[PDB]
Amino acid sequence: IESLCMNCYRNGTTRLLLTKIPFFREIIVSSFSCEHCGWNNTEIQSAGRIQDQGVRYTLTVRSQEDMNREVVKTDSATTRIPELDFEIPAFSQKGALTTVEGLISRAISGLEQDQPTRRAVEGAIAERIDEFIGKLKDLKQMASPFTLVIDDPSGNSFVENPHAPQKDNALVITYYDRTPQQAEMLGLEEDLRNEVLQFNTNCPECNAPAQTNMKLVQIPHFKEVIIMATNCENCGHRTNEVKSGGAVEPLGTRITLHITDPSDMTRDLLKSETCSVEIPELEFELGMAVLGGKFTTLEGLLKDIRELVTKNPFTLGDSSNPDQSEKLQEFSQKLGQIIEGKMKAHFIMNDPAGNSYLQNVYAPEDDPEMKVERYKRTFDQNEE
Ligand SMILES: [Zn+2]
Ligand SMILES: [Zn+2]
Repeated sequence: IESLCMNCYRNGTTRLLLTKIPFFREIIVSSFSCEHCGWNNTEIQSAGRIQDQGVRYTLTVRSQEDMNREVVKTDSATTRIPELDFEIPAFSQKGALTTVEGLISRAISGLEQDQPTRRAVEGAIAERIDEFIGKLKDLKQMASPFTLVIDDPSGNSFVENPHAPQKDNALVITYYDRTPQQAEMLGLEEDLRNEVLQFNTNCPECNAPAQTNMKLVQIPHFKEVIIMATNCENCGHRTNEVKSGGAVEPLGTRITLHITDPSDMTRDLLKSETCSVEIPELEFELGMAVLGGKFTTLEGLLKDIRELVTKNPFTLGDSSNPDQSEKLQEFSQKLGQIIEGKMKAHFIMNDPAGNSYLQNVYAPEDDPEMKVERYKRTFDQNEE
């Protein structure tokens, strides 16, 4: 973007850095620089996505000057030319910067480009389209004025006033309060969540410095947890552990997901160090401390499981060749099929401590294919 330098009055360069913020707002950073005199400046502006009021531009077109007017037309805007009973309804076209004449030329092209086909296969309809196209083309000869109406409930559409600071009598601009219909059509204060804050802290056994990574995880659809990942350099002590940070003493949780859709792959997923994972169709269960303490996705976990199991074969307790296991090859094939979306299976996460999460893509509503059972674990066979 070429912009005037206020320090030397040459043209320099403006870079625009845009940031989305919650609740239909945007920050625009305009960073100016001039290579010639070295001057530089930055302005930070905050903008709403939606204006307070809808806008309606009613332009009487009389001259080439009017035809040359720049037009910004948002996707939510309706366009009409009432003298031709013509309408481009909202959401027919994507947002665009054009001109008044450009608008009309694009409409002509939209009708005209397929007329060779239409004239061949639908003669009578094509004849009436040809007749309308001629009416649009006639507007460019400008023997009579016509009206262009652009009505946008978002308020973001724009029609240029080519008469500079002077008045623009040919263009009547009205503003209106949106109906609830208009508001809903547009998808109508702060979101200060901190989903993850991460820091190194002491070794929980040896008090060595900065040996444990601690992640405070505070997502909306799940209780606060702290993930601790140790890997000691001074003592060798290694552990991954998820702990509940809130008041609720967690019960056991058994989550059963029926995997029915490739979309299931992107479900978010925390597995704790006490969470067993089972895929009953594949006769497979993972140890509780395995491949977890990790915030991942279902696809991420399944691919990890595929690597662990099928890419690290061994034999313990017999003389069989670990690289020739029928059941391992069967497992690899079927897991691949689940990952690719070509096979349905149940995925069960069972955590007696309730420190594990699987995204419910229907939240806060129930997922028909996901069942969560809660239970109390009173007995530990390893000694409690
Ligand atoms: Zn300059
Ligand atoms: Zn240590």
